[PDB]
Amino acid sequence: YKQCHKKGGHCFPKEKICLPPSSDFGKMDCRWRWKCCKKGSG
Repeated sequence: YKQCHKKGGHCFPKEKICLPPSSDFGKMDCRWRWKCCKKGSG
């Protein structure tokens, strides 16, 4: 989980859709299918 948490990325499912974008990058170091955004959307 390190690289994820580096970008503040908590680890979230693609289905969650973190918006607004940029902070949700794509994937760092999550499960191969999940994504990450900086800890902050809702």
